[PDB]
Amino acid sequence: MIQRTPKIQVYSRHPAENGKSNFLNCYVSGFHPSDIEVDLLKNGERIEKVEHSDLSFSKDWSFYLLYYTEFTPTEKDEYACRVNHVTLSQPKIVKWDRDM
Amino acid sequence: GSHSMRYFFTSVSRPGRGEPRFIAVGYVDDTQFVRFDSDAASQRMEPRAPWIEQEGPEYWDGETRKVKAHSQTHRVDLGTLRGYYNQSEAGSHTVQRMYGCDVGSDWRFLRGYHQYAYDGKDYIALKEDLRSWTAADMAAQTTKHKWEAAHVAEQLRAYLEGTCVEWLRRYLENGKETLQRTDAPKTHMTHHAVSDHEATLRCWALSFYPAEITLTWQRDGEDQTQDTELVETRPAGDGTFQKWAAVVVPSGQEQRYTCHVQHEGLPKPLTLRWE
Amino acid sequence: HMTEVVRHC
Amino acid sequence: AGVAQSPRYKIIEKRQSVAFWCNPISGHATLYWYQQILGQGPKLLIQFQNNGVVDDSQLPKDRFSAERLKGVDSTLKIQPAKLEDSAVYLCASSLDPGDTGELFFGEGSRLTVLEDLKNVFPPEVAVFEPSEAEISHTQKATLVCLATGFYPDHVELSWWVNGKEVHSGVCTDPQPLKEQPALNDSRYALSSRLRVSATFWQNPRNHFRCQVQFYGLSENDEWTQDRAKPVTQIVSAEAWGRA
Amino acid sequence: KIEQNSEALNIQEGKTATLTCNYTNYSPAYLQWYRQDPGRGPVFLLLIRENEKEKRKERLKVTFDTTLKQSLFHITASQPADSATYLCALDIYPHDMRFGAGTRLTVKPNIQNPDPAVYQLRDSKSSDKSVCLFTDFDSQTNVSQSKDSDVYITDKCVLDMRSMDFKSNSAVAWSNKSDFACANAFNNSIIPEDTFFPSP
Repeated sequence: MIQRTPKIQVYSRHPAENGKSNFLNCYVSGFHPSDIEVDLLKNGERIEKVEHSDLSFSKDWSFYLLYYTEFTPTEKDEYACRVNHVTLSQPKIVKWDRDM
Repeated sequence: GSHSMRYFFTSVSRPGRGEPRFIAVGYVDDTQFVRFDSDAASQRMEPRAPWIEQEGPEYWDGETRKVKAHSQTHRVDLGTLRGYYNQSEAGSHTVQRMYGCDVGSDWRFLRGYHQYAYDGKDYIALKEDLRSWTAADMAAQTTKHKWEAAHVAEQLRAYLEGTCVEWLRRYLENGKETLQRTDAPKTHMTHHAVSDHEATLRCWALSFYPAEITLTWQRDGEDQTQDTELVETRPAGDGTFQKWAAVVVPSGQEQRYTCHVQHEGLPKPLTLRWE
Repeated sequence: HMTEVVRHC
Repeated sequence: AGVAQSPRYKIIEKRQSVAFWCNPISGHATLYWYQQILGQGPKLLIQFQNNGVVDDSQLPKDRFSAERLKGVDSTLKIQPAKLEDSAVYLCASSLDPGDTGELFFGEGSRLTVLEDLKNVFPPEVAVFEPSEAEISHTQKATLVCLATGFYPDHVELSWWVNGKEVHSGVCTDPQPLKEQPALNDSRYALSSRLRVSATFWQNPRNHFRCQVQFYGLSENDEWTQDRAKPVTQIVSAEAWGRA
Repeated sequence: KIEQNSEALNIQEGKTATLTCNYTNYSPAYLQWYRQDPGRGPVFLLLIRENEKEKRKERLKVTFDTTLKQSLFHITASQPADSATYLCALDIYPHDMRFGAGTRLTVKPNIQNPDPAVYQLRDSKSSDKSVCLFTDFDSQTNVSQSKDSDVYITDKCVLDMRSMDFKSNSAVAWSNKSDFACANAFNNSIIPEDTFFPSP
């Protein structure tokens, strides 16, 4: 019974520009098994209207989800993706970086 | 460009929490077009692409009856494999299944595949010639014998070489709007100075479809592969894809390095220097 | 249009 | 060596309970319960693969229930039994569906659900010697047996010549006829024929016996008509040769 | 989505029986045929896959037409012992074996040389009834119920006198009215004209 830890990418759909409406994506991939927590974070708090994609898997049976929610990036705002899996002792927090 | 329709089935058991959760999803190339979710309300196979709402109720009844068949197979198989492996019904276990068919540029059949997996590892799989199985375990041999005795291979092939590629043609023909498009990447290069000595060259490719794309770096002309980073192709959300490749370089030598982008939406490859 | 050929283990 | 089913026949009143036991072919993982109504074909009730359930969406969980527990034999309960439940209940075991996916059925468990046990009465048996006018026309001598006035249709009739059961030269009616064919709780009657040679019938040391087995009530059912409890029994009638 | 068999067939000895089974809105990959006798218990017979066509065993000839959605079952050189009901069964994935209804076959015997007669059987000293017996006619003759409510008549039936290669038809009539007699109790039926009535 194999377990693999996820691959979190936090990014925007369109090239982010301050004040203009966009989409914040958290692409979770490479993990196994499927039970996984994924929340999106504005500054510290948790965003509520956050929907995801449908559960599918890669050629090696690793799962991949895409969580996403509408957002408008500000200069003084900080976004992040919080993920907990069965393979993480402490929940991993990747923050959102614009040019990466 | 070539094309492929695939179906991905996942079934995760829930001890004490009732029946196992079942989720099936279907793809044409990289675009998802149907789904099912045993915890969802409708108990019925839903569409997920406009060009598949074109179907009458004769079809949606079918993919709902068929997907309920897959569902109640994986439902039994979890209990079967638990006995095959002499495990207790206390841990949650995961069954996956995958099948589909590929075609060429001429939309002629090219290759099929069907394969099963238990708890993240291989279990059984149709051989590439679609006429016999490869069991990955001693337990999977029992399945192999069972299915050799029922001629399952001769019937998944019939579906794979026939019905599968026909409906793929139908699917491509119905959604020639979307599935046959070729969105080329909107490429650029950014430059991030790490210290006084090194500087990061990031080469982006945004908003493209299909997602098989190739990023490469070349110092002085011949391939550079040391000191590089390469993130996995990621879905944008709008049905396009994003991918970048970085390389760390000494100060002043930025022009020696060139990023090369290859896509089916590109006539000849793009090349980018720093400027 | 997925298959109808699904069998047990 | 055989799929075992209990009981052969079972009479119960409405609102009662009844449980059928079945033991499958040794080593068969898949077991089925099927219901078969008077004339129709078998319709599945519940289907097991080992100790788990494959298909029971057809199983009316209002009353029916069944489980295999051990993954071997299973039992099918009806709490409570409706009058529409009178039927044959078939158990079957199969291996993997494929070149050897044949199904293996038991003898069946004949359920009969009644308004009240007031009408259940055992048969009367009597044989009639061959025609002395026939034995001289042909060279054969045919006996006839009559199973009259029994209810429900739970009868097995057999012919026994000189202590041994016989089959050659026997017809029994494929189905019984009622004595008041329009009546609702009507009482049944059946007939049978045993034919032998004339020289055989004319030998007086030869003993012929028609035997009707009746399947009535178990001891748990209570009879309070004071007119002899109609239980599972045997009613016979005999004759010896006549020179 | 249904499964239609035949509706009550019957033939003569020697002639081959054809039983049909049509299904709609299905796709099986396996057909099976069963034989159930009065007295319960289906017993398996043949089993034909979709890519095969025609499978023979003994006198059994079964076919499976994938595109016609139909299976045909043949008993050749039919015997009267073959008379029973016959069940069709499909195998729908994953393991749903669904059954059709019955086609009941009855193979009427080749009555070699007819001998129509109505005999009176000696009364039992222990019952009130009197019994006449109609026997030894060929299967063409049909036997009807009686118009009297107090006169009972059973349908005809075959008699395998195996020991001496002999089969014969027979049908029984009993009643206890004093004015009842053999000479016309089966007189609500088309009796062979030369049917013998014995004399006391």
